[PDB]
Amino acid sequence: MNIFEMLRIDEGLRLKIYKDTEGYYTIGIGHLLTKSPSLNAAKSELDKAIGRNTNGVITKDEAEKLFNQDVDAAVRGILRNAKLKPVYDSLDAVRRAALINMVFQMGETGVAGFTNSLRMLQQKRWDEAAVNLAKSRWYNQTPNRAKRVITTFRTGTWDAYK
Ligand SMILES: [Cl-]
Ligand SMILES: [Cl-]
Repeated sequence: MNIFEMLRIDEGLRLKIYKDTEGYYTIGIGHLLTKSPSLNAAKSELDKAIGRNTNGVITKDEAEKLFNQDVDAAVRGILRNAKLKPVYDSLDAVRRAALINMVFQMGETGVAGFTNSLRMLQQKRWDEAAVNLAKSRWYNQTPNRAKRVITTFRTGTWDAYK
């Protein structure tokens, strides 16, 4: 298992514009297009992202290409973030995947807001961090995905995904 396969399980793949769990216009492998309510503002962003007139539909390749950029951006955002970097550096390879996952879903800013959990992860207090992470809108809104991520942090294995 690796970050790509992990995120592909959590986000799925859709080749036509869809709405995410929060109601936003998305496409491919969890690629957020816009927070705007307009399907037209969504199609525009999409065409801008792909470099062609897409009429709201893309190919598998196009999806995977967006996905590669997004994982890359996720990692680079963590490494450029003063709050995130130290956490990431302190973690083992599996747990690093767990943090990238959170970043991919919620953005650097949001994750960076989990101050207390971050401090617990850095200290390697797994059980305590898992408990703190669960007290969040995140866990309440997407409980199955949150539990999988949380279990990855607690355990340091890919069990939740196997
Ligand atoms: Cl983009
Ligand atoms: Cl969920």
